Amino acid sequence: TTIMAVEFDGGVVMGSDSRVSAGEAVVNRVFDKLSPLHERIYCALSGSAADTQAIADIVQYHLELYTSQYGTPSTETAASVFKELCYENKDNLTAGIIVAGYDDKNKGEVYTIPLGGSVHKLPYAIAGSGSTFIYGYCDKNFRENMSKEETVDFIKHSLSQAIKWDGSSGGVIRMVVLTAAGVERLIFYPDEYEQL
Amino acid sequence: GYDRHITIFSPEGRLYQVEYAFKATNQTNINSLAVRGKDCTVVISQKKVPDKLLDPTTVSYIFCISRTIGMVVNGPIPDARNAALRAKAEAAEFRYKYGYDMPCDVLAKRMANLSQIYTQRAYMRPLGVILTFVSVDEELGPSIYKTDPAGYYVGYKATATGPKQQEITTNLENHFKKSKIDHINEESWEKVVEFAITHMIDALGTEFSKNDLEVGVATKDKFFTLSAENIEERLVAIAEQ
Amino acid sequence: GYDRALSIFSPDGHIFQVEYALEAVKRGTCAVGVKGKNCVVLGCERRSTLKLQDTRITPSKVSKIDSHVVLSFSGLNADSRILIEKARVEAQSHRLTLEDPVTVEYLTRYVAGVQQRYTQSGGVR
Amino acid sequence: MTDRYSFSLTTFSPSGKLGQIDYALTAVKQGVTSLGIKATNGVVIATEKKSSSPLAMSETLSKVSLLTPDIGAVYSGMGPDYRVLVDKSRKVAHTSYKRIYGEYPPTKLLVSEVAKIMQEATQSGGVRPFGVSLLIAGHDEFNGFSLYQVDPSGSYFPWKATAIGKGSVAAKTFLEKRWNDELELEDAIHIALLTLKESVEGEFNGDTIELAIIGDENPDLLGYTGIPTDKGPRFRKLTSQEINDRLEAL
Amino acid sequence: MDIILGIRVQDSVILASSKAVTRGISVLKDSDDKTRQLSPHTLMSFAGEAGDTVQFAEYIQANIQLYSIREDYELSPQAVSSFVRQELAKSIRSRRPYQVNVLIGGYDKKKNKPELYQIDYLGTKVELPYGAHGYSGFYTFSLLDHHYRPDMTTEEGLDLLKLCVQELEKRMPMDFKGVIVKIVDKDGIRQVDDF
Amino acid sequence: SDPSSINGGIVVAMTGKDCVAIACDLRLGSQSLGVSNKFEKIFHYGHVFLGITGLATDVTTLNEMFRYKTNLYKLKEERAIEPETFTQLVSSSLYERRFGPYFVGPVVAGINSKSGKPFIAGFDLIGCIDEAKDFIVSGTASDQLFGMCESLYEPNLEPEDLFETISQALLNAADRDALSGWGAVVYIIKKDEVVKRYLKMRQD
Amino acid sequence: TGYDLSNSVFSPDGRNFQVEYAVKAVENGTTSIGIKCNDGVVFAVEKLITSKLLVPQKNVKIQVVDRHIGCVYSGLIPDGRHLVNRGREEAASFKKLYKTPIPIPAFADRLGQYVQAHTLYNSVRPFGVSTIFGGVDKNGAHLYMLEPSGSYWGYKGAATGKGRQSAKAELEKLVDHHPEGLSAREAVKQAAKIIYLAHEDNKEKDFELEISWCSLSETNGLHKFVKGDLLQEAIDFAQKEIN
Amino acid sequence: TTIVGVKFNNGVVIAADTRSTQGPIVADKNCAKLHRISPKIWCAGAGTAADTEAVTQLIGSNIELHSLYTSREPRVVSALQMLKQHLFKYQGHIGAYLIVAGVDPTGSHLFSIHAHGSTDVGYYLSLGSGSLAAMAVLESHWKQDLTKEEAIKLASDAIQAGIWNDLGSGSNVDVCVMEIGKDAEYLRNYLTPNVREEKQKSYKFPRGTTAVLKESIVNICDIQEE
Amino acid sequence: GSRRYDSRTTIFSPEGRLYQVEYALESISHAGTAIGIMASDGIVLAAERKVTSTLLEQDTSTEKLYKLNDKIAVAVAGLTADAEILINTARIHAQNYLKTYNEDIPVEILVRRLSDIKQGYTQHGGLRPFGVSFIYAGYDDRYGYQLYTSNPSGNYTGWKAISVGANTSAAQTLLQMDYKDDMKVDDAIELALKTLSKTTDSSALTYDRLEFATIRKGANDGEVYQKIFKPQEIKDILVKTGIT
Ligand SMILES: [Cl-]
Ligand SMILES: [Cl-]
Ligand SMILES: [Cl-]
Ligand SMILES: [Mg+2]
Ligand SMILES: [Mg+2]
Ligand SMILES: [Mg+2]
Repeated sequence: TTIMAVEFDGGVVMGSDSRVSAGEAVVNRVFDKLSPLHERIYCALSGSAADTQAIADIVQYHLELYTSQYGTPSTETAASVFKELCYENKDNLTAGIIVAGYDDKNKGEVYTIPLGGSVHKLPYAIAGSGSTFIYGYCDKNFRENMSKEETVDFIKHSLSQAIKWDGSSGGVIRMVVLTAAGVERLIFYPDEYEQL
Repeated sequence: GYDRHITIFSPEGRLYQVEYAFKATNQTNINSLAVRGKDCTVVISQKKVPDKLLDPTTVSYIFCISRTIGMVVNGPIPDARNAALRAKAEAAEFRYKYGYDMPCDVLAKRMANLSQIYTQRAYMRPLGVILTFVSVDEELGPSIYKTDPAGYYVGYKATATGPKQQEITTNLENHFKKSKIDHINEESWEKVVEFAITHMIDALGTEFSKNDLEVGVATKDKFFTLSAENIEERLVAIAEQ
Repeated sequence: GYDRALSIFSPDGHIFQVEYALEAVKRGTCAVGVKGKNCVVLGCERRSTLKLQDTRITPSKVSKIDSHVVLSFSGLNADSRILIEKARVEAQSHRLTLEDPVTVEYLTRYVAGVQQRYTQSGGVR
Repeated sequence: MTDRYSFSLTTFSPSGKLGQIDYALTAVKQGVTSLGIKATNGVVIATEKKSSSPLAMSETLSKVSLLTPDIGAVYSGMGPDYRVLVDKSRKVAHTSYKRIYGEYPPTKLLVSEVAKIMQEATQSGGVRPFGVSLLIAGHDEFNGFSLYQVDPSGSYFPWKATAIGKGSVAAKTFLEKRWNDELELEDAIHIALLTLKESVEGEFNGDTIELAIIGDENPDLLGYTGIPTDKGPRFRKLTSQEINDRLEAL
Repeated sequence: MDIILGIRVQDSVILASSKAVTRGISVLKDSDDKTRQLSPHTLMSFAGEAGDTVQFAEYIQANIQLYSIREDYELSPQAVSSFVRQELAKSIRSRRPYQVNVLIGGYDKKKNKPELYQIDYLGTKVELPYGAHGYSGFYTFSLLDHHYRPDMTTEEGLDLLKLCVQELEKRMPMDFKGVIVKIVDKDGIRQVDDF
Repeated sequence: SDPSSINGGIVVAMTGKDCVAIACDLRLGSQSLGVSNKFEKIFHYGHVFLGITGLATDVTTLNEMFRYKTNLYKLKEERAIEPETFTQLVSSSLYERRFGPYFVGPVVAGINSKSGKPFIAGFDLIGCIDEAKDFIVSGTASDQLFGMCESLYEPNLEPEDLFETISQALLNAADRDALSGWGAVVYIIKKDEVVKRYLKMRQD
Repeated sequence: TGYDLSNSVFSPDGRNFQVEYAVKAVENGTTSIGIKCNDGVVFAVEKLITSKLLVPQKNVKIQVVDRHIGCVYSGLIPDGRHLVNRGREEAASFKKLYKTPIPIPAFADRLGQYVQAHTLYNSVRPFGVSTIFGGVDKNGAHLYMLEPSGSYWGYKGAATGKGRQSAKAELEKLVDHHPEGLSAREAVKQAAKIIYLAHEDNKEKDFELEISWCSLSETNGLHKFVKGDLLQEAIDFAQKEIN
Repeated sequence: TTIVGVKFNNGVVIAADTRSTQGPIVADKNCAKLHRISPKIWCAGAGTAADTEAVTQLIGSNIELHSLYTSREPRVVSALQMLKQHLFKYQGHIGAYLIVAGVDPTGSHLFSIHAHGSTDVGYYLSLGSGSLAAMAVLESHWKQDLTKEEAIKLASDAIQAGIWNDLGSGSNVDVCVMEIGKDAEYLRNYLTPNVREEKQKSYKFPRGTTAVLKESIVNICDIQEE
Repeated sequence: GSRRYDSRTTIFSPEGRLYQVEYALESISHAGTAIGIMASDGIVLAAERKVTSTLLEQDTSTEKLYKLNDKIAVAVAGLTADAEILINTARIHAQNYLKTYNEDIPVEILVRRLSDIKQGYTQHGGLRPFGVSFIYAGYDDRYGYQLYTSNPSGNYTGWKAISVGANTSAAQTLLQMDYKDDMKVDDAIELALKTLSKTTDSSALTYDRLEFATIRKGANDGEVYQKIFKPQEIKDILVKTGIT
């Protein structure tokens, strides 16, 4: 799996591949790995499909019940709920989660929660099997305060390379753009990103 | 005479604790009204801030249960908030377990079942509140479902609750006897709120300022409450015709 | 669970529920015990208000707790069965652990202990 | 907190009366009239939809409820007590039968289970009895068509025809004169509508009357085709139009 | 494990049980009675895991003695065997199962018939004319199959049992230090003190 | 070690014209040792017949359990349980022990008293139902029985012809299994008469 | 009658007399007030000096919850402490799960639901305290008052105890004369005056003034006790106004 | 086992093979793998046969109760959520792999679910030992805007691939078509391309061939009167 | 607290009587009369249904006579709902005993257990007792044909002939007058019906107001048969004995 979130001027952009593998067999080649928990808070899931989907459902429920009582939760609050589940159940879980959200006060924020159940707030995060091949590329190419177009190109080029080298990654590149304007969904097909 | 203290049958086959819980319902001296449009459900409630030391923004008997469902309460605020918190927990749990938003009438039934238990189990007292649940349901459309301390609930074309409910009920009855339809034949929710306020003024025989009313509006995929300025714009439109 | 204190002291220092339990015994059919030099005899009254009774199957007033010990009673017949059952279990429990049948005193002390426990336990008469 | 009412709230009085059960039966007596009539080829259960307000949508309040595809229930007394009993009756049909035997319970055994729940509320700690009498009509392969009454005590009796609540005494006398062992379902519906008219004051039409039947299998209401043995539910709720059609031949 | 044999003849059941108790390296005892009287006309021999054998036997004995007092009535051998089977069948799916095998030799006073029941630690019950547990059957069943007749006298039963023990003493590697023999008939339970 | 093949033994059930047949060997053993030649594996609760192979202690336990349950069923229902219903009870009963199961291969046979329709069914140890029209097989020689039944069986056999087919299917299957044989019983079941026949077979 | 002997029992009025009796215990207690200022809240309380043997400034009545919420109450002091102990557990669990410190309206309901829970059963007694509390969150300043019934509202000013009528009148003047708002430092001075004016209902024994405050500019949105020079300045201002 | 689900214009079609196997031995030559959760929500199961059957009856039971409680026709997303939360709780110890398909007031839906509690969404899905054979056919012939008659053919073609090429699959093809605003039509043995040929010989024995020791009448009747 | 509303169901009166047991017995005295008569060759159970209706479905109705197993039946007097709770418990006990010992439960062991359950509700729990009295008609191979009764106190006694419910005083005097030890089932059937006919509060005894049952060794050879009489069979025996 190849997934990544990037902080930019307008807000934050999340990207992912669309491949679900069982050994060598691609079970689903057009899976949507970008799941919303709130209107402008999304999560990218890596590790056990069962474990990650189960936790995502619980966090979504917690943020819904939070919203009914206390109003819109912070991206920090959403990341905290994930960490609580992942940390307390670290012996029975295999989940690596990137949380990307947009407040109007905090603007764009990215949090990563690795296997251990620790939390790291970063300008950008990479995770999944494909991420290991683009640590060099992403570190050299990432800038702070990029435009929407620049950030889309950065993620497209990054996940392109990670798909090229990782057998566990492939299919379409789905992206979600979180801004003040709202939520925009983008898809990029092999014929587009392969020739980059 | 301990058959009057706990929820056991009197020789007449009556539950006095349930009947006295109904009387607690009118302790606030507030009247609420709910009507249905074509695309919307509107609920209006009297707002009384008797103390000048109170923060008037915090004084509310209308609750946002879920994104789709709104709830107005007739009764004391402690029992109102008790019912509000439970309704919010039940709506959230429903979505998690069954993977779709809890319908207005299903929540009404669930809260009514909870109320029924308090009329049968001795250790739990009834809540002295009448809960009016409003939404635009994705299957049934505009929906009004009301619950009471007896554990009774039913769907309504329109409804009124409070000390002067009969005056408001008869007023609404007479209008639907003329129109011969189950709703307010109006496109915009603004004009359905203007109808609701107009018919409460006619029924109670009292004029309202922007701070004397509290309005909740249910549309497709959200319930919201109007600000004082949103109500003022409504009151101006009523006066200008 | 039902925890109500039914057996309680009164201002004069009496436990009425224990004293009213003795009034039930007073009502029960007469039982007598006489020990000779080399035997004990247990005599029991059968009220003749009940004829058309089947004496083969009707619960007998004297019960064997073990092969060497017997128990007779006066008072509530239903209550006596619970004391007899507990006594019979304890008799077999004693044989199992001590590798010796109960003494008459030990079996009495056990039954008397059960009766006492039901005079300062919550939710029991 | 904790439910510290662990003792019976229903107890025998010196005269041998269980006060709370008697008072529960008094609540049933005040309740709106409901009746049941058994025919050779079906059963009919009926009641009045006593609308609390004209603004209220009385269609959303179901006094006649499906328990299983072949069993229906109506009541007289406290509506809320009935609604929770219907929820318990539907669940116990699954948990204590269908999940074991892979088929819906026969009428008498579901009635037995509902009766047990109502008996326990008469003896269990810190509860009052249910303030309802139920009329349960059903069909099963080996017993055929049956009609049962269940009282607050938990006692149940099988009936050819009966009525409960407000005008039960008068309604039962009316049913005794009309009932025979050769009635067809349509004849029983006709007698049901005649009997119910006596105990109704105001409007008498399909919108104010709630009537359901246990009759022939309805393959149109099954929702799927392909399995011959599955032929659909025997319970069917008559529409507002279907009632009004039979009120012209009244 | 230890040898426990049983043979049901015309008018009695005979149970033979080894006297040896071995704890690894040394034979600690050579006079151990591997049996308990459950009721006046019912005897149970046992063999299995150390401690569990006696603990189970005495537990059963206590329960049958309790029933005898409560009802003032001796349970039929069949009824006693069914109770024992259920207790072993319950035991196998427990946190720590009893590894105990039993023979139940009883004389039914109602039917006037001897009865022998063989139950293993799993709760596998069978009514047999002659039975054994462990390796005892492997050496003895060929002799019993050949010589056994249902109308045998107690004396003939004891003679066939002597031939079985002789074959065990010849071909078994372990010294089981002879057997205690007990007869169950209409008159109750007695021990053959010379064997 | 394998619980399902300690004691050994087989059951087979077949459908004929207005009749069913169920048959079983009589062997109970401790692996190589033959213990009993009278261990019947077919029980009946009214007109419904149940054959059980596998671990003998579970065979006895389940028989006692289904006698218990069908006796309570009759008292409450006021009628004898039917084969179709009893099948669902066996399935339910086995699956509630999903993670601690009875090591058995049950086989239901019987005629519905109302429809008169012949019925057979088989189960795995956790209660998955196999409702075959033709035949059901179970035990340590199930492969052998499948082989015999697949070739010997033809539909709509008369009761006395079905007896010969099921008898030859059991006998020859048992004679190719070390842990089966030592006698055999065959039940021929019609709507209101059941005949039970003990077969003469080799005792090795 | 007998409706007032058991908690959670509705009278034929539809009243819970046991709750109304709990209010009597509150009305019997010392005066406590709250003032909502421009960027925070001020809390003040009357402490009756029963004896000279009382160590001055030691028997602290105002309690902190988390680091941003102040709580003061009138009535049975132990009941107030029990409620604040629960409040601290609620605030701890909220921050544990959601990371952010509990918002004031969110915290208000946590106390509200708990107090309301002690009016549902006859196995518990209602709280014999009215609690004035509040502080600064992400949405600015909030002041709340919570009665034994579980009823609470947001306030511009709040008062409870024996001298509540006197206090309320003084609070109402400040609301009218300052529509644009009151500064944190002004609110501390006004709080001192109102407690001194409200002491006329408890004039038998002399008292000790205790003030606390949360202000975005003055305390960085944390709850702090008014000590030393700032407390003496407020006492001086208060003493000047009564003379 | 070969199971497929295919989305079309106005609904969804589910298909499965008819073979049940005890390892290499075929237990039932005409098994039914198409189970009903609710009237218009059908699913097909691979893995542990007892588990798939049991897990559908439990959720199917709770769905029926939920439908009666809410006065609403049951939804696929409800069955989905209830199945995955049940299976996840048991951490894959319930070996149920299901393709869930159906129509409800929301529209037509097609999901898959694995034993550990993960779920998949698609226009075409396959499951079981013959899933690769079936998915090859689906990936070759699937297009957008399939008609009901094209979807049945594609689903049937995908099962056949499994039947012929996978040893774990065989015999006939079962199909269920769930179209919006219609009753779900269950087509048991839709295709039967594996009928056993006539044997060369009859193995009906002469009567009295088997040796008998004892005959006796079995009493299946109750205790009689008089 | 909750103590205020506690009736205290398990306390002695100053005279040493259990209030609730005595009041439950008062309840049972208004229930339809049930009679059991034990003969040398079987047992009879006869019971009167309480003021019925013409619209009651009698052939599918059961309020008095219940089957516990193939050898033991009970006649009920009191709250029918309470009885069914105890009957279902007794049925399970009979099956527990059969599973354990692989023998049918002796009659007295079943009667003692149900009686021990009733006793429990009088000594602990704070619940109301079961307003039920049972007549147990049963057979086993130890004591043969046995009649017992149990009442809400949990006290049980054995009988040759006994009545429970309404007019037991009148009924017991009539049975005590006409009963003999060498009596047969056919004679006992007549006595049972003649007694109900004289003690009934109804104008006349008819088939629709009766439940009837016999336990006979009138089963082909060495076994026992229970017979719950059908409406038409009760009508026939009423004509045979010359009551209608
Ligand atoms: Cl809200
Ligand atoms: Cl509910
Ligand atoms: Cl698989
Ligand atoms: Mg209550
Ligand atoms: Mg062989
Ligand atoms: Mg051999």
